[PDB]
Formats: sequence, structure tokens, C-alpha cells
Amino acid sequence: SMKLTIPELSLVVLIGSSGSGKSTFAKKHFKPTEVISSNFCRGLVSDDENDQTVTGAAFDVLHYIVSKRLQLGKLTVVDATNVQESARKPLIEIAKDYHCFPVAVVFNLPEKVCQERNKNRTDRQVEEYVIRKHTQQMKKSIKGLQREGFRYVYILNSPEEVEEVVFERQP
Amino acid sequence: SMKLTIPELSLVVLIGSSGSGKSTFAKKHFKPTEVISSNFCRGLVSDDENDQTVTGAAFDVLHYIVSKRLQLGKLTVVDATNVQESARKPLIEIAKDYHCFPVAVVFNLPEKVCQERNKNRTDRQVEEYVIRKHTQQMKKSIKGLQREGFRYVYILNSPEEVEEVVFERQP
DNA sequence: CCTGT
DNA sequence: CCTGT
Ligand SMILES: Nc1nc2c(ncn2[C@@H]2O[C@H](COP(=O)(O)OP(=O)(O)O)[C@@H](O)[C@H]2O)c(=O)[nH]1
Ligand SMILES: Nc1nc2c(ncn2[C@@H]2O[C@H](COP(=O)(O)OP(=O)(O)O)[C@@H](O)[C@H]2O)c(=O)[nH]1
Ligand SMILES: [Mg+2]
Ligand SMILES: [Mg+2]
Repeated sequence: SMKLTIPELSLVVLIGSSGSGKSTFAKKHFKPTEVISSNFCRGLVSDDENDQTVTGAAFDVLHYIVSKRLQLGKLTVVDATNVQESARKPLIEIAKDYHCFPVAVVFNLPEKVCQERNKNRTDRQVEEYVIRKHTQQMKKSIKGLQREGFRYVYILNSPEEVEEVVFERQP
Repeated sequence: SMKLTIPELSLVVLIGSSGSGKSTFAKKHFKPTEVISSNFCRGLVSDDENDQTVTGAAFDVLHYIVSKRLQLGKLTVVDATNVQESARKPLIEIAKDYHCFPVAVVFNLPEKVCQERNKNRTDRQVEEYVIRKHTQQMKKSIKGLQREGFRYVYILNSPEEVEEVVFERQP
């Protein structure tokens, strides 16, 4: 098994390319209200979970919900790519505002895997350049995560490692 | 700063080249009796902390002491290079035997810094090739530490980061 | 997907 | 320093 220890007061930030399996992973390990998805927020504001033109509004809503949850001391999982430092920054800041611990969970899978999964999706597929870009951004992000303020940094390096994950929620 | 959370019952495994500052770090952050040094154990068995021919006996003694401490539920820090997977393996197994949390603290410093510190030591020095090899081994070790069984993996990427470290021991 | 060409 | 092959 791959045991990932997290405090009750965690902001768990999933970091991974489109096609890396973030949403599937979130559903497997967490209750629906614990997971706040950027795509779901695109849906909330626009009726379209895949409308990229409303990204600004979607993240405003996501950050607002994250703020309310952490204020109430509720463990929260951010299901978005989080592969740009500028995306992670407000999440860290909000977590610190409410004395919650940022946790990074990185889907460090080969680009080929994500591309194959994307090609086999029966839902929204992205163009190949999106996944190539996201993967490069994810890999460039790994080294600096602790310094950004992530108190726990967990890297998953293969589908086997992802599958072996067990979260251990320390009370 | 750079806060590193560790549970009260931890086996903290320092990972770094000779000259990376492991022993200094251990002295700053932990009780003298919490730190078990491989060089000290070379001294215990042979009178000579620098005698590499008694390495087998020294690590036998170190492992024995670690086992006794974890049996008694006492936090323990291994002050050795730990840059070889074969060195880390038996430590992970002892922690497992006694349900102790293994923690990795990596001194990911440039070889140049370790070489300079080594050159300026007054007590004991190693050959330059040793530090070149230790640094290569340290670097190759980073990716697989979580998979080896280290439940928390902390990488320190500069002297500035090492200096900023504060441990948070959680009851 | 925090928004090609 | 878990001993350069
Ligand atoms: N084989 C395999 N496929 C997966 C896994 N996780 C997700 N998928 C598939 O990959 C596609 C995208 O998964 P999703 O969770 O939406 O990834 P996301 O784009 O990062 O949110 C879907 O068709 C999933 O069924 C996995 O662990 N193994
Ligand atoms: N400038 C500076 N020198 C250090 C630091 N830590 C250790 N040193 C020096 O580097 C040399 C080796 O340090 P030591 O703790 O013995 O490292 P070790 O060989 O990895 O156990 C000693 O002479 C130390 O005084 C540090 O944080 N800053
Ligand atoms: Mg998704
Ligand atoms: Mg030392």
C-alpha cells in the first residue's frame, strides 16, 4: 500500500494533467461534499462544465467555497489541475488564513498515459497540446512544492502507485 | 519558515553526503540521546570513528540500538549518510516491526557545498571522490523514497532551506 | 484544462 | 562515509 497521512484540517490539492485521473481518484477516496471541482464550478456559473471562457468566474466561486469550508474546519479536496504556480498560490494563502494544512497530491504519470486515457474518454476530450503542456507544468512544479507552503507533499509515480493509495486521516 | 511535521514516535532518517551537515543538523534539532550516529558506532566497536573496515559491526550496533529505542517508543534519528537503498531498507523494516513512522529528511545540496565544507573540516575529512559518489547516490534516491516506505519525505534544497527548518512534533 | 494554432 | 573495481 501507499499510505498518505493527512490531518483533519487539510486542504488537499490534487496536481495533475487533464487525463491523469484526478476526478476518479477524488471520488474513490473522498465523499462528494469534500470535493470541490473547478469543472463543476464552470457548470455552476455557466451551465457548461467545459466552458473555458468562464474560468475566471469558476475559480472565484471555487476559492469562495474553499474559504467557507476551511473557516468551518472542514477537510476539502481541490479537484483542478493545479499545475500552474499561480493556481496553487491562492489555495495556500486561503489555507493559511484559516490555519489549515495544505497537502499536495501529485499525479506524476507519463504524458503517454494521460494522452491514452484522454483518447478513450466518452466525455470531454482535450487536444493533445493541452496534456503535453499540463504534464510539463506538473513535472516542473514538483521540486518547489514544499517551499510553496505544502506541509505534506505526496508524489504518485505510476498507475500502480495511484491504485495503492490509502489516506490515513489522523484525528 | 520550513515546518516539518513528525509524529512523536518517528524514525527520522537523515539522507545526505558527507559534508552535507547531517550531524550539525541532528545536534540542533534533537536530544543527544535521540541521535544515533554511525560514526559514533564505529567508535563504540573499534575506538576509531573513521575506521571504514568496521562498518559492518558499527551498523549492526546502530540497528540494535534503534530496535531497542523503538521497542520502548522513543523517537530516534539515524545520523548516517543513508544514500544507498540497501542502507535504508533495514531501517524501514525496524520501524515496521515496531509500528513506527519512518521519516526521510534529505539534504539535497550541491556537491560543491559539501566539497567546500569537507575541505574546511578540522576533525576528519573524506576524499573528493567519496562526496562525488554520495551526492550522485543522494540525487538518485529522492524519487523512490515514498515508495520505499517513508511516510513523510522532506527534501531540503539549499543551505537556506536547511537553516529555516523547524520540526513540529505532534503528540 | 486557469482559455492554441 | 555502508569500505572506488
Ligand atoms: N485505467 C485507468 N483509467 C482511469 C483511472 N482513473 C481515471 N481513468 C480514466 O481516465 C479518464 C479521465 O479520468 P478523470 O478522473 O476524469 O481524469 P481528470 O481529467 O484528471 O479529472 C476517464 O475515462 C477515466 O475512467 C485509473 O486509475 N486507471
Ligand atoms: N556554513 C555552514 N556550515 C556547516 C553547516 N552545517 C555543517 N557545517 C560545517 O560543515 C562541516 C561538516 O558538517 P557535519 O555536520 O559534520 O556534516 P556531515 O558530514 O554530513 O555529518 C562541519 O565542519 C560543519 O561545521 C551549516 O548549516 N552552515
Ligand atoms: Mg476532472
Ligand atoms: Mg556526521
